[PDB]
Amino acid sequence: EPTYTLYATFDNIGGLKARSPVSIGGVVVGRVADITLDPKTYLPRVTLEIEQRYNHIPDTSSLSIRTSGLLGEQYLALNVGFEDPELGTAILKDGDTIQDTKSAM
Amino acid sequence: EPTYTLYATFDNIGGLKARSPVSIGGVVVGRVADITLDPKTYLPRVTLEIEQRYNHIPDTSSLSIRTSGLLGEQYLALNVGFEDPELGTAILKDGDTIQDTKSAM
Amino acid sequence: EPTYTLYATFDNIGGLKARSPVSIGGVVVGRVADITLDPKTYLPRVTLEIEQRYNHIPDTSSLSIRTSGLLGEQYLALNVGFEDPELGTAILKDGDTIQDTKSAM
Amino acid sequence: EPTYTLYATFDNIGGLKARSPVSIGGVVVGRVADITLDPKTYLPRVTLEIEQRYNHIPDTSSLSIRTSGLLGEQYLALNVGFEDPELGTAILKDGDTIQDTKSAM
Amino acid sequence: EPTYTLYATFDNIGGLKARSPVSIGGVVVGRVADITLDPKTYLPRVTLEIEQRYNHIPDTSSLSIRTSGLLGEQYLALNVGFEDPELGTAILKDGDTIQDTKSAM
Amino acid sequence: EPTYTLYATFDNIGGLKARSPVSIGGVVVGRVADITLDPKTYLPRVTLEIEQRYNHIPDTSSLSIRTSGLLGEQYLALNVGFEDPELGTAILKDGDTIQDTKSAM
Repeated sequence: EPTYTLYATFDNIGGLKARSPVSIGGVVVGRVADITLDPKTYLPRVTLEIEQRYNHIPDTSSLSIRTSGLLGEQYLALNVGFEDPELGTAILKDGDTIQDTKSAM
Repeated sequence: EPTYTLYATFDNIGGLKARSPVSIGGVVVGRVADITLDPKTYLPRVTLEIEQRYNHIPDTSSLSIRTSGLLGEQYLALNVGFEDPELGTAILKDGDTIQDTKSAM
Repeated sequence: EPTYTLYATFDNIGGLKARSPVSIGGVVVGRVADITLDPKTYLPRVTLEIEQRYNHIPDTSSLSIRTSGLLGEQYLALNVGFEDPELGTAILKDGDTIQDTKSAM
Repeated sequence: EPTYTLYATFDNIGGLKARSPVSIGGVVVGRVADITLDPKTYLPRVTLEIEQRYNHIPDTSSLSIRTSGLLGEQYLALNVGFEDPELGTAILKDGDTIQDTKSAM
Repeated sequence: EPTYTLYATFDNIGGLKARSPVSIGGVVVGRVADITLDPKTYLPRVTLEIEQRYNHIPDTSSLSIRTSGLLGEQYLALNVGFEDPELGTAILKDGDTIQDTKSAM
Repeated sequence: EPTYTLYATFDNIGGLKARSPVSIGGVVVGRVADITLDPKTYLPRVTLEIEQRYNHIPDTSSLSIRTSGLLGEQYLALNVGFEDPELGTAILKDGDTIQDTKSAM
């Protein structure tokens, strides 16, 4: 499965770990590859590997830390954004950063 | 049990998976066969297998994602729709799509 | 241990199953024998087996789907009805239907 | 341990069973000896065995079905009543009935 | 650990038992040794064993029955009382009673 | 893996114990080394061991007792404080005390 890399900074990653799934409408599209806490900014940075066939995600898209049911595992929900194509059509590409992140409750 | 195939699009399938039950007032009438995320719409599409003896379901029928108790598994609740007697018998058959769906939580 | 059979329609049986107990004020008096979908109404049809020593239950009696504590098993509570004696001797017998039912919400 | 017998009728005994404890301020003083559903009145009747040393319980005392924590066992809580001794000092004795009972929620 | 003995009367001890912990802000400082129901008052009396190194507890101190999380065990929370510096050092010793108690839930 | 030690006072440590993790935005940076009762205040005194690579934490930083999901483990969230740089270089070192703490309620 070919993949591309995205990065995202959160204030709080909760119980998120390496190989946590990334999902759109509940379907897994990717994985967390790495979590490192930046020693300078003390903000956790997440590296994701997204399957190449999910390739048209607007850069206004957001990432959320969520839980499966009441007592299941943490995952990242990627919320596919809107961008008016009449005003430029910025798409997340290999090596891009998702700016809009929502941390563990 | 011989089965027929129905399709349904949701915004979010939650923790629904292959072999999740489909029920009418809590009685199992079929199974989720397959879940795929369409790369064109980024909306999940579900393939269901419904037992052929439940073969007079009106096309007005709807599907809901629900949970068993507070803690338990996700399933699809099929809500049997109104059939106008004045204008004949518009019935789900192998390969039809249920238009009316409601997503997780 | 001789039993008589009664029938009941629910909108929704929740997690009720074959061999779920039937109780009067919390004492087991019977079992669910069978659950199917009625092909005419697509409503769940429950078959119950009641011990023959509990044989003077008024047909005004009702059934409720209930749960043991929080997160325990589903069961049927049979609520023994009031009978106006000036219309009396209206008693549930083998094959009768309990009209007044309350489903799982 | 010498015991005396008390009886109590409830509308609903919930998950109460033979050998369920009877307690005052959470300390076990007794046991359920028997539960029978009266085939005439369809009200559950409980027979208790109370340790003889707990012998001065006013007959205005009440019995409650309660649960240990959120998900533990059912028990009977005996709430020790008031009786003005200047107006007669009726005490529960061997073979007496507790009139004031509170059923499972 | 050498211990000293304290007593305490509650209305209701809930699911407290022998070996239930006694704590100060969540740190274990002793154990429940014994629970007896006094047949004269029908109020539970608790015998506690407190570690001798916690030996300057003011007699104004109170005890609470509490639960660990939503699901877990009952324990006694000892709330360290105010000591008036103007009127000397009124301190719990072996065999003393804590007057100020608060019962289950 | 070299660590430095910090100290912290709580009113109530809940179910926090030795080896409970310390986290910054959900990433483990350390461990609780020890919990005792301070003999002077009878308040819980917590010893923490933080990995030496996380060595520029402002002393305005706070600690909170938190739980993983609903009914999971207690841990300490270290909240990295704002520092007015015109009073800067006020940095937590081996042996320092975190003043700003939030207990289990």
